[PDB]
Amino acid sequence: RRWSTEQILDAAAELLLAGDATFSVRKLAASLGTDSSSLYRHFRNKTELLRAVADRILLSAMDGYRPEGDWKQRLTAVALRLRESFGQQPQLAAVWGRHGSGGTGSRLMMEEVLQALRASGLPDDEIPARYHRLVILISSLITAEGGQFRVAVLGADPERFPALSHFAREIRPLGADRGAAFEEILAAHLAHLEAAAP
Amino acid sequence: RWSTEQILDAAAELLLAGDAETFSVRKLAASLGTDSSSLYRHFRNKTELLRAVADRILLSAMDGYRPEGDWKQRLTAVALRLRESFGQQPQLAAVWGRHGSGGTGSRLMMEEVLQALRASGLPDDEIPARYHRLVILISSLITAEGGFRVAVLGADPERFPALSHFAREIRPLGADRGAAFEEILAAHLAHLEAAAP
Repeated sequence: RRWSTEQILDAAAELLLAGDATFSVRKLAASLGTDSSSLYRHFRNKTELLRAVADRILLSAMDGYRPEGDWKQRLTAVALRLRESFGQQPQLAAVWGRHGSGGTGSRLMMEEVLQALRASGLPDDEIPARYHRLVILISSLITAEGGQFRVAVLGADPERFPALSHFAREIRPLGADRGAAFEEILAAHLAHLEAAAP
Repeated sequence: RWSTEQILDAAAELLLAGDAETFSVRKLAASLGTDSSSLYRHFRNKTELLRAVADRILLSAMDGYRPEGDWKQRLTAVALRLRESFGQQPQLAAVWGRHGSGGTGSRLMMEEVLQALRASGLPDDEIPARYHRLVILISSLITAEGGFRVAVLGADPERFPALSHFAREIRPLGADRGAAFEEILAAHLAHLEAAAP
């Protein structure tokens, strides 16, 4: 009568959904009918527990993934799946964006990114560095998005700030339109990789 | 009684650096012999105080700025000043990234980024969207950054044949952030150059 680490992590993922933002080791233990001291047989500590749960989110992101389309379509598909999976998991998004994860979810995601980068023709020697920048970009955008007021132009002298005064009515707040910004920034980055590929 | 200016100058001293602990309103309020809620009321709400503090970081980032070089160089110079200024202030970077900062620091930063984007030759109608994407990029990278080794300890070569090959050479996600900031920004500006007429 004891849960696997996998089962514990999956219970935690669900608890972390509906917050807010509530989650503790005590609550997790109680949901499993066990105690906090027993859970820590599974995880060195709470940040190791949270990283391990963030891995489960990668794993589900990759749920039912098939590598269709060209290398750029594949990298875009993975980036979107990751963004969607983290969409309702802001806390885990932060943990992953900071530490990454070292389990099966990370492995499946990494395997596809790396196969896609090989598919592009980029030289192998360069792939780990290309990988590193690509995942830093995707993760950084995902952590920032998940976590009205006075706008900068209001009261600005139009002679001191002509460009700002000219544009500021058309400028969107930094927190608005984040889904489109994600896709456009990602596409820009993949165009850079394509330009670098033979 | 403290005044607005006094409070923000006090917050700027707390930011100004070494030690420069992670800023907190509660620490600022204690230092000022007042209380956090009183400071929030002074500024309307907690968010507007945190934005005003973030604006001082932007004001700092822009201080002494003199444009030189081409529009890409100017955007890069601004990006690097921002990353340096927010270095020890992850919470305030996230406030900026989510809400903007609202004041003279933002005005200075925005004016220079917009001028440089006008200088790229991109059509005037696109400039606000180009701005929004670029500053989302810069702020997101900074927010994620401010807080021998591998990401994964090998991998089953049957299930993960590529990763098994590369595993030793893949660094953990948080390594080498500064270099990555510069390369990623450069790739984005290279896209803007390619799109420009």
